[PDB]
This record gives sequence, C-alpha cells and structure tokens, in this order.
Amino acid sequence: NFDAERDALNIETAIKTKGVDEVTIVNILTNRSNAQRQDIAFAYQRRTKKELASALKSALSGHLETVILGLLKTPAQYDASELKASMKGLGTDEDSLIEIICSRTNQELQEINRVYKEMYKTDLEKDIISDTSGDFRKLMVALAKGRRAEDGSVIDYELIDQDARDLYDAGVKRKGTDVPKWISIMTERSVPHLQKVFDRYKSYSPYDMLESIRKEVKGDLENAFLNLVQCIQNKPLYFADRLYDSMKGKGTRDKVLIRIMVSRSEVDMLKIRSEFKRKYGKSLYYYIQQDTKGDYQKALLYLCGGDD
Ligand SMILES: [Ca+2]
Ligand SMILES: [Ca+2]
Ligand SMILES: [Ca+2]
Ligand SMILES: [Ca+2]
Ligand SMILES: [Ca+2]
Ligand SMILES: [Ca+2]
Ligand SMILES: [Ca+2]
Repeated sequence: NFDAERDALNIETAIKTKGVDEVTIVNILTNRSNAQRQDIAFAYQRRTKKELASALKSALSGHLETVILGLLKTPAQYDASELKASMKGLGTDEDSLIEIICSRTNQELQEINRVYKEMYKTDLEKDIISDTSGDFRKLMVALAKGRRAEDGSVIDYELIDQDARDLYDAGVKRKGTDVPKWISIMTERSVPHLQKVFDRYKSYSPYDMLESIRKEVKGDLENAFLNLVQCIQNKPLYFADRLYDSMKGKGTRDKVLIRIMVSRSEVDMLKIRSEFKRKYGKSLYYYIQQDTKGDYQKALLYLCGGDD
C-alpha cells in the first residue's frame, strides 16, 4: 500500500507550495515508519538531485524542523548525533548522555557505536572518555560497550542472591561506596536477572535500590544510577516520567520531549502511553497538547499515535 515515489512527490509539492505546506509534510512523515521514510528519501533525492533532509532543513524551522530531521535519520544515526550533541563544546549535557546510554539495548548500542565512528570518524567511547571523569565516566563507558549478558532461559538463583548481598555490602553496609562493584553488577547482568536481584536486595536492605542510590551517591553518578535502575525496572515508565518532567513546569524542555517522541515512537510508545495515563491521570496526548502548538504539536501528537 506504501508508495515511496508518490510520497516523495507529494512532499516535493508541499515544499514547493507557496509558504511551504507543513501540514502535508507532517501528515506524511509522522505517519510512516522509519524504514519507509528511508525509501521516501531515496525516491526523493533521485527526483530532485538533492537530499530530502537537506531540502526539509531549508524549508522548515523551529521545533518542527527538529522533529522532522530527527525522523529522517535511522535510529542509530539519530542516537549517534544526539550523543555527539550532548558532548559538543566544553561541558556536557549529562541528562541527555545518560538518557541514551542507560536506555539503549546491546543491539542498539552496537549499531550506534558503528554508525558513530563512520559519522564522526572517532569512537563513541573516546569522546565519552574525553567528556567525562571518575566513576561517572566508568559507568558511561561500561554501558556504552553494549556487552550486557543476554536474557537466559535458566534463572540463576544463586547468582541473584550473591549479587543482592554484594550490592548491599558495597553501599549501605560500608563507609562510602564501592562504586565499581555497583557498576560491575548493574552493567554486566541481564535485565531480567537484575530485576530479580533488585527484589532480593529488598530482603537484605531496609531501602530499595533507588533509595539506596540516593543515600550513597550524588551528582552525575547518582543521576546515572537512578536512570539506569529505572530503565531496568520499568523502561516505559522511565520514559513516561521523563516526558512528564519535560512539560510539567514553565515552558518545555523541547530537546527531551522531541528525542523521546522520535526515538520511542516505533519501540514502546504504547506502553509509555499506558504508564503515563495510569500515573498522571491524563494522557500523554493531552500533556503534549497543552505544552506545544502549531505543526510542531501536530507532529508530536502523530508520533504519540492517539489519545488515551
Ligand atoms: Ca506554511
Ligand atoms: Ca531551517
Ligand atoms: Ca564536551
Ligand atoms: Ca553539565
Ligand atoms: Ca555507604
Ligand atoms: Ca544523594
Ligand atoms: Ca510546560
């Protein structure tokens, strides 16, 4: 039913339309898959002798442009560029770096690592190492390797218990914190395993994993661990809370809102929407409506997929 050549045509027309027909441009790209958008972009370049992304960059502006260009990139290219941007210039955008490095799976990170080097001619790890220091750097480096254990069929009950005690002994039960021990367990073990480990941890500790983290560390490192545990325990809820934070207050933290909507639209948006509505009483759709306007809002609402 999909027709790249045709979509590339309608978009060329929309762009040509006096004043630029954004509604049409949004209606198409926000209602197509990422793979389909890739075909449309190929069909386009052939018809115009110019890259689709490049054409939309000249034709669009503001937050809408940000949404659209992000959508034209493959998942790995998007993440790679968002990562680069988080480290660009002196200083670092810790939140963004953390959000991506903590939430992506091995398969995603492997591709990201590959695409990153091709795009920027340097390894993601090298840039991370240059932009970070201390335990925070250690954690971000280990997670970025994308070498976490795969979901096994056999539940390792003995390991689950030892990991829990180790986590407990490394923090709550000692002066200071054996951060390396925490980094090792939380980056190497499979997600299903760690979910069980965190439950077993509650059998030994009066405070769960998240609260333990708040008690033991601070700064970027504390932020990384909290984000990571959330992604392990309930990723869809993790994104729902970040979505809530980017819109709850004055204005909007557009960069966060956009990245999540673009990067999770084809992954688990349905679950994010469900967790969001359950926790906040109103739909994700509703919050986007109150915080954004114009073609930008319409674009985000399409990526949302519907109201709840
Ligand atoms: Ca217009
Ligand atoms: Ca522009
Ligand atoms: Ca930097
Ligand atoms: Ca900073
Ligand atoms: Ca301690
Ligand atoms: Ca703290
Ligand atoms: Ca707001």
